[PDB]
Amino acid sequence: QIQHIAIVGCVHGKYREMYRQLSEYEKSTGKEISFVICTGDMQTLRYEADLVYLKVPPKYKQMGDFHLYYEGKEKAPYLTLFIGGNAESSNVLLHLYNGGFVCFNMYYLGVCSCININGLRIVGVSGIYKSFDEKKPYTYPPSPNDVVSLFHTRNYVIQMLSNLSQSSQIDISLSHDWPQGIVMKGNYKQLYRFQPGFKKDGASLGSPINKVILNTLKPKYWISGHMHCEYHAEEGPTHFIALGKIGYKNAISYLDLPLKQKTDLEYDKDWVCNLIMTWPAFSNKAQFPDLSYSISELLSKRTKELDKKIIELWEKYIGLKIIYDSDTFDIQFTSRRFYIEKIYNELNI
RNA sequence: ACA
Ligand SMILES: [Fe+2]
Ligand SMILES: [O-]
Ligand SMILES: [Zn+2]
Repeated sequence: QIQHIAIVGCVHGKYREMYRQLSEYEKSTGKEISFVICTGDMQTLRYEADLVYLKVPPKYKQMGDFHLYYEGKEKAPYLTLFIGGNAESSNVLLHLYNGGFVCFNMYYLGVCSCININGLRIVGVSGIYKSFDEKKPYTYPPSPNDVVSLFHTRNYVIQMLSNLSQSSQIDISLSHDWPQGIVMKGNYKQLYRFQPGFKKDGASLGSPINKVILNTLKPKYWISGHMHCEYHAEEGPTHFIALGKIGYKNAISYLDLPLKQKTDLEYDKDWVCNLIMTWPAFSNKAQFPDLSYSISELLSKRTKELDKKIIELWEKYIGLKIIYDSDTFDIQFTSRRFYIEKIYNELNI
């Protein structure tokens, strides 16, 4: 029994073209797509006003296709899980920093998170690395003065994700830019013949944040995009795969993984516990996280009986199943934070 | 389409 998982590189607002090429895969091969994974640059602009938050050169200031799906004029045929890249409607993703559906069958994993589906544990890391913004907190509500910084990966995601491989392994991990140094772990001489600009960066190419997470979690697969080219490498037990952008080949590949059981999209229990136990660092809605707290220290308070109480309370107020919510993203920001605060306060710690 |  096999599940077929589609992995997609940069979309850049060409959703109808992506789904057309996914639909033709099913009709030409006869295989069924379980769900779709996207590595970022989604450009989930609801309407014209969201163009302010799209940090791209002037020639790429385009609405794209997402608004057709947001308005219900188009319907995504497959469940699509994605992270954020550097070309995003960054205000939308900040409202959904704890993850959420931007529209039917399109689920944003948030700034970072782990999810469950078909017996798999999938980790996502949004954004691209810039050293001068890795210590910067998020300010809320989103402001046009932060269009240049909202998509930069923060350092604190390392401490948020480092313990996720204690109970069981991670099957798939998602990042937009490559883990730093991974370029040297494949056929880099061939990559340089096709992308001569990558050679000057050497082993420093990519994100050091994603390098640390890869070495810590060591998932079965690490999938990245951003660089608009095909690449594959092996970092110990981890299969690295990079994908191009929609409109060109090597933008979509397919993982054929064993299917232990078919299961709906669910929150990862270990991630849910991390989310609740770090609430004090995120309790100030106007600026988070407050790194006067130590994320590691907050997470060191996890116990077996506390984790059991959190899942019981999470299932009560939110539920283990990740279900579609059509409230406006500012309402979902407040709603999800309301129940994280409520669960934490009922733990009495 | 890093900036
Ligand atoms: Fe990108
Ligand atoms: O990209
Ligand atoms: Zn791209």
